[PDB]
Amino acid sequence: IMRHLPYFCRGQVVRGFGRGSKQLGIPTANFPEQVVDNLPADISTGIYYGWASVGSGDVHKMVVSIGWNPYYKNTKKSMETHIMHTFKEDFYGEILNVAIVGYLRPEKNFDSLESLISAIQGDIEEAKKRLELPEYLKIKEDNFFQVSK
Ligand SMILES: Cc1cc2nc3c(=O)[nH]c(=O)nc-3n(C[C@H](O)[C@H](O)[C@H](O)COP(=O)(O)O)c2cc1C
Ligand SMILES: Nc1ncnc2c1ncn2[C@@H]1O[C@H](COP(=O)(O)OP(=O)(O)O)[C@@H](O)[C@H]1O
Ligand SMILES: [Mg+2]
Repeated sequence: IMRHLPYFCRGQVVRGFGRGSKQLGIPTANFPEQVVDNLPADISTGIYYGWASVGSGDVHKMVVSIGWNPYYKNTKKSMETHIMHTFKEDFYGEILNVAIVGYLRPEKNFDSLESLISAIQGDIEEAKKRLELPEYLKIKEDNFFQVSK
């Protein structure tokens, strides 16, 4: 009902299970439990696409997962952002600025690491396309991000 995205929020980038880069070749920046549990109720668990900036850096496209990761069966709900951008160094401890702008699909279980990697890869592409809609690109100019720098 709060599908009145975009939804903005900032979170400190903290350690996850060490699975993204290591198992999937897809790192995700993880938010602290306090940020996740304080998310608006209307935000469903699932996979979204949107914008993000690390610190006072530039805004880039991204996909973010909000849930329990059915494949790994996590106990605590998480919020993980994968930015479609190549960074030279890791940014643990930095503040990640985020704008969730659209819903892609819900979290799923898979029969193999391969199937999951492939689905995630799929979200990234779909995201790459949808974020081009001008209505969405404007979001990238929102004051919320101008203040980041
Ligand atoms: C766009 C995207 C889609 C995802 N979809 C699923 C999913 O459908 N099922 C699932 O179990 N985990 C999903 N994940 C979460 C990953 O399983 C998780 O980020 C990965 O295991 C790394 O965890 P970590 O950051 O603690 O190392 C998704 C993550 C991203 C970024
Ligand atoms: N494009 C990116 N998107 C998200 N994180 C990135 C990216 N590039 C580098 N990183 C680094 O990788 C980390 C996440 O990697 P991951 O393997 O999921 O480890 P973790 O389980 O500790 O979050 C981020 O905290 C960040 O420091
Ligand atoms: Mg991660």
